[PDB]
Amino acid sequence: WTGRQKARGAATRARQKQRASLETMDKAVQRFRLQNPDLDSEALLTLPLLQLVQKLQSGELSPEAVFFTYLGKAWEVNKGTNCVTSYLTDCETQLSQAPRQGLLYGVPVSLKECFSYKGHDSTLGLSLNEGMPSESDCVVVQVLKLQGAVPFVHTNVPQSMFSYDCSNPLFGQTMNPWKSSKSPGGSSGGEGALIGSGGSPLGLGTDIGGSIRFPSAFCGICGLKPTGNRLSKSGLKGCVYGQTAVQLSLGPMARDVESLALCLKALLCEHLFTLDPTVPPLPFREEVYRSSRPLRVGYYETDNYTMPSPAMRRALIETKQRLEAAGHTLIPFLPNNIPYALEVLSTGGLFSDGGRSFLQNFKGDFVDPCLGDLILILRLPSWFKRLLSLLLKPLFPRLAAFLNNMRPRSAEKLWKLQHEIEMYRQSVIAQWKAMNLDVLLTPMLGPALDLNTPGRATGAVSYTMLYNCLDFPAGVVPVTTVTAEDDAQMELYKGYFGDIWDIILKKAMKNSVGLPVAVQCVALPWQEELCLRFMREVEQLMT
Amino acid sequence: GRQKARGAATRARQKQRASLETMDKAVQRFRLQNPDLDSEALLTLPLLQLVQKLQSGELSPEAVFFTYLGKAWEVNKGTNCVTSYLTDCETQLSQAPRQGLLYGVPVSLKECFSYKGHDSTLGLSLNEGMPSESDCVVVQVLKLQGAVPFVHTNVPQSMFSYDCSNPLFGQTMNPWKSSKSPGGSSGGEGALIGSGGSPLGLGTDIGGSIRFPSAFCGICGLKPTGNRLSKSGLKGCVYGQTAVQLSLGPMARDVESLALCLKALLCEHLFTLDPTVPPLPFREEVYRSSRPLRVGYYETDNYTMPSPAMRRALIETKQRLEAAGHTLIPFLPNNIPYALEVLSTGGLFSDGGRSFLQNFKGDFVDPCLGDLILILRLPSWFKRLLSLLLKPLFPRLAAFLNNMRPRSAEKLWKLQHEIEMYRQSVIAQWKAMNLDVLLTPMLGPALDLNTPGRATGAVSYTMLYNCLDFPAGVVPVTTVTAEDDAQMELYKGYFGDIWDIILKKAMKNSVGLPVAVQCVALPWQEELCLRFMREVEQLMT
Ligand SMILES: *C(=O)N1CCC(Cc2cccc(Oc3ccc(C(F)(F)F)cn3)c2)CC1
Ligand SMILES: *C(=O)N1CCC(Cc2cccc(Oc3ccc(C(F)(F)F)cn3)c2)CC1
Ligand SMILES: [Cl-]
Ligand code: NA
Ligand code: NA
Ligand code: NA
Repeated sequence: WTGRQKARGAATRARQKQRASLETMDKAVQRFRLQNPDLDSEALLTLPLLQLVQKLQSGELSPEAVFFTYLGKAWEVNKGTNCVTSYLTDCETQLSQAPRQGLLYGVPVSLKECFSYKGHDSTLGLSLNEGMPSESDCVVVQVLKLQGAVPFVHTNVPQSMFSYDCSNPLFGQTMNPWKSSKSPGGSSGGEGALIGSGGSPLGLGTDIGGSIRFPSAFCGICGLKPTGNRLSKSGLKGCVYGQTAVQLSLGPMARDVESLALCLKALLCEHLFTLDPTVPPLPFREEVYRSSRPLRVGYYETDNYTMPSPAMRRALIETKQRLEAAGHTLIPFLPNNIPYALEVLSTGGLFSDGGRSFLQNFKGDFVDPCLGDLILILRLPSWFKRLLSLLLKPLFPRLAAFLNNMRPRSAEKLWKLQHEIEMYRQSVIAQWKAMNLDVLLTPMLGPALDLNTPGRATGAVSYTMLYNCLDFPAGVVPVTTVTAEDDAQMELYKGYFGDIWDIILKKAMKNSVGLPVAVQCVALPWQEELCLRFMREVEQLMT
Repeated sequence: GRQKARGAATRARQKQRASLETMDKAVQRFRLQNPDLDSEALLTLPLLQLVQKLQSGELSPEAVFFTYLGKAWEVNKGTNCVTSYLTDCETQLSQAPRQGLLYGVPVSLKECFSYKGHDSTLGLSLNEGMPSESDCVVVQVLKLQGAVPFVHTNVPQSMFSYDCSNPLFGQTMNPWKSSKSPGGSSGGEGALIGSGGSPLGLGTDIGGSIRFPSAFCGICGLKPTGNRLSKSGLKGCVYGQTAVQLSLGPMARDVESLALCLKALLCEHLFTLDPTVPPLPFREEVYRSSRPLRVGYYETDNYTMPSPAMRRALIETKQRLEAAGHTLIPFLPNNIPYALEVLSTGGLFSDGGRSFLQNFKGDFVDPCLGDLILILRLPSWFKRLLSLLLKPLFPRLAAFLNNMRPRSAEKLWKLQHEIEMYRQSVIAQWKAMNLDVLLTPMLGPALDLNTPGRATGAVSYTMLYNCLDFPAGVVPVTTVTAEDDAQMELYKGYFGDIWDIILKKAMKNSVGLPVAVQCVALPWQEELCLRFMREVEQLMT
């Protein structure tokens, strides 16, 4: 498996598809703009989604108008960002079908590429998934459609969706719309760049280690990673199936938190619960989302794993003080044994099989630089990860731990690990209740890392991963931008470890003046309405 | 060395003896102060009327409690279903929140439901002298909901037989016939509730362990969707096996009681105490619906040949449902063999049984387990070899052996994904045929008293829905007539291997014993399921 002819073929074919898609969308927007030269696009594109939806519903704006305008903006912003991989087949026929009663009637929505769509590849940037169009829409696509929405594009993801950058050898590299040298985050990076530049009012990403939250934060939009099984993962393309220790979660990304709520409200209905009975039929509880009661807000300023950027620290402290000023009680709170949850529970849950199932997707394929040495490392034999870990342990403990916990195990040892994760979850919940929290405020990784560094700043996944591991709903909302003061203070940054993960992060978070910085909001499992209520408060008080 | 096991067996027996003495003394002290109390009238009150009268004040908690305690102690003489009397349930009696939906209701608990200060031995020696530090979550909510958990009921050793004997507390018997099994692993509950000793109990079910005892002892029980209720604080012997979900649920004399129990358990108390449970309240309107149902049905799973009594019970409830204006659709989940032999066995024994076998180190192995322990203990290469030797001759046994071997995490992921897809397969099937609900045979009548551990194939009617993680309930609908029992002679199974041979024999001499039918709905559809169970109940009772 060292021949690349197939991979090269797939790369050419994918590029011609994306070039063709982009042409197609160009022709359509020109045809439209000719017929509608008086349309005020800028007014329409800057409409918050709630107001867009109401005008759609009132009939004040036709779907054609909002669609081809957004399509227009998507094509335009894509020139600078390369976030659109495909234009979704007969979304224009869907445009004129969109159920008029649908809660998202006439709303264009962007999809991360793994959200399978009839007649389209979900390549994941992998060559073996090229030329394999899905035979039907995934469940959440079906409901979006049923609920009046118009999925219109597939947005780029990093190869295999297992980097928090966003390049792949098929469609290339997606860029942060705020600064071309920066990453848009990932794996939902296409979404981040698109929505964060005004090209889509609402998109859907996925998140198993922070992949909704990284791009949302890096690109200065909001996003929510619900409880794993709050929404249906049916029809989603991934590259490892049956790993249940760390739940893959999917969720909404959007310009305001109201949009996230609307999207959940829309998705959580009889259509979804019918199409996928394995999802618990938990309707969106608006009264909880709309509550304006005080909150007991747990907070931490650092997780003692990934030292926060000065920007993050300030962002956290500032939203803390504003929340306090708004009459909420802020309690110092840090989930126990984060190192354990990250180094053994998370890494071991994600790589229970040494990474072998994951590695299968790369046979014959190029490995994108933004994955870093991940593939090289997973490919190392079990005994050598062991040996290396023990040699590294006295010197570089985080790396030792990482190597040591990504080895193959028996089903017997997997059961043991899942049980530790199960109890770990219950340990943090006890902590939570003992402290009587409603909700939890935390740092979000930020600002945007430089453009090939996420795959080498491996430790920085800590702020988000922890809640994948706990399967707590966690969302992210921008609250500030990097001041020069914050940027200069990066020179005084030396992480908690001084290993190359810290060194690469240190470098990667420099030259970031003006970029958005976010804060993370966490609630207990099944409490996405509560979580959004908190996010809405944060958003309000910082915006 | 078995001296520890013998010690534990002595100590447990002392504790059970002492518990029983304690309960006797209390009932006597009560009866003296209440000689005029009509016990019989009280004991035969259905649970809904019991609760009303508790709530109205017409019956005091003391009255219903000590009466039921009395009946429990009495029926336990003939059945050996009570393991322990629960610490200051009497102090709990006088605390019971007056508002609680189960105010003053005595509740029996399978021994694995942890209770402060009590062993949850599971019949295992290593779990003796290990009192739980606190009540498990569903116990906490029962209590918060006004209920009064009063006893721990026996389970088979390790809870992995559908009989009910263990070397600590011995063997529990079917209250209808002492030579028959009460079912298991929730066999204590079956015996106790099925003889009148408890109005409402809780069991668990990973392979049919709520539904076996319920059906064998002629009561009703529900195994909801795995994560509909909190498993927090439950004692088991394998942790972190997530392929086949452990489910817990209610057992009781009528289906209304199962609904009341869910309604009571599914509330802010539970969702707070265990946020990992989806906060899905009990939807009454769905339970109470009296609209027609499209009812999928099958008479046989082509795996375990039904007893004549099962077939009759199934066909009769079918015809009654049709007469009641429900449409009955022939429907059999695809690839049951697959689901049982590879998915279920592999999910339950992903590790070759090694985690599970850890619990027996040093301990006696109860006969009602059969050769399970001996078999799991076989090396992986030999399970393989024996499998391909047996394959041409006894294919079920081959399949069983072949699928209970250790695997990599890698292969576990694969299996898990095959379970996910199989689940989706049966759901699409179900939806294709537009079913509201599914009617199924349930194993019955009760097997002879050491045969469940050797009739391993008969787990098929229940196991299937543990694998699918569908809510599945069982309701008693008839009793074995002399006709049924005689036709048992002409019974040969679908295979004629020793599992059919043992089952044929085990199900003989069963005249008058209750036979049940199984009601299944889609995931999270407990209240629909119950709605169907109520219909069945209604039309056969
Ligand atoms: C989106 O959800 N994702 C998933 C997470 C990847 C980033 C990533 C790559 C490789 C391994 C892991 O898991 C991991 C990394 C570090 C640690 C540490 F904290 F160091 F212990 C634990 N687990 C994540 C981006 C795309
Ligand atoms: C209560 O829930 N339980 C769990 C199940 C046991 C019975 C039992 C013992 C040993 C193995 C299995 O699993 C099994 C057996 C047979 C088959 C077959 F049908 F043959 F494919 C599949 N799985 C169950 C009782 C108490
Ligand atoms: Cl769930
Ligand atoms: Na460390
Ligand atoms: Na380690
Ligand atoms: Na077979």
